Order: sequence, then structure tokens, then C-alpha cells
Amino acid sequence: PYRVVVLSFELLHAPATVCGPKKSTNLVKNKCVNFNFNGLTGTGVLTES
Amino acid sequence: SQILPDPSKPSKRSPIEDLLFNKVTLADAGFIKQYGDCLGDIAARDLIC
Repeated sequence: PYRVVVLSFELLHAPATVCGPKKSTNLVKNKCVNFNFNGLTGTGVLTES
Repeated sequence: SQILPDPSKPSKRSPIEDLLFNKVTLADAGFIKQYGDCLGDIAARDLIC
């Protein structure tokens, strides 16, 4: 016998609740910063909406 | 008088020339669009930016 565990999920389309072990930091605004929002990486300037 | 320049205008365009200029709508009112002019929600809503 073999035990098989199959894990299903969707990525970067909906709000998430699990996440990984990475540790978060503070939010910097009005500056050029690399960001990682719920797994989504990129570069830009963050401003209030 | 309708095709010669008119000195009463800020430019030196004729009446007919001004009428001609007012009937073509360009997309760039000037050529200096600053970065701070469209920063935030203005982007993805202004076609030029």
C-alpha cells in the first residue's frame, strides 16, 4: 500500500488565508519599493486609493 | 481681413486659421506631461499616461 495526499489550490487570483513561513515587514508609501503582496512580486510606487 | 493675421490675438493667426484650429481635436495639449501629474488612480484612466 501507498498513501497519496493530493493538494489543490489556486494562485494569485483571490484573497488567501494560508501563506508561507515568510515574515512580513512595514509598509512604505510614496517611494520605489519591491513588494510581495500575498505572493505577488513586483516593483512600483504605492499610494492610497 | 479674414485670411490675414489678426494682431488682437495672443498668436498671429487669421480668423479662418483660428476657426480651422478649433475644429481639429488633438490628443496632446502640450508635450510636457510630468510624472507627478498622473501618479495613482489617474494612471490606467488617462490614455496618454
